[PDB]
Amino acid sequence: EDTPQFKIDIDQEKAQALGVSISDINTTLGAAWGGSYVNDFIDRGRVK
Amino acid sequence: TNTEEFGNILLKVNQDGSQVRLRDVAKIELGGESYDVVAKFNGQPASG
Repeated sequence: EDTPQFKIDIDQEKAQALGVSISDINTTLGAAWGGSYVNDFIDRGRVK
Repeated sequence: TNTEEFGNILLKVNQDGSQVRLRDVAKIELGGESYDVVAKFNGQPASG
C-alpha cells in the first residue's frame, strides 16, 4: 500500500538567481543521500 | 508531461529580472517522431 514519502522541490528560478547549476543539486542531493558508485579499485587480487 | 510544463522551462533570466521561458522562443506541441510516413485509407486518415 502507498506510504508517505518526502518530496523536495527545487525552485528553478531561485537556483539561477543564486548561480547554482541544477545539475549540481541533483548530484549533491542524489549522492549525499542515495549514495553513489564512483569507480573500481584493486585489492587482494580482486576488483572492488 | 504536459506541454504547459515544458513551456514553463527556464532558459535564462534577463538582467532586468524578466524570465525567458522556453515557450518564448519555441512553439511546443505534441507531434510525431517522424513525419516521413503518412498513411491513408480510401482517401481518409489512417494508420496501421
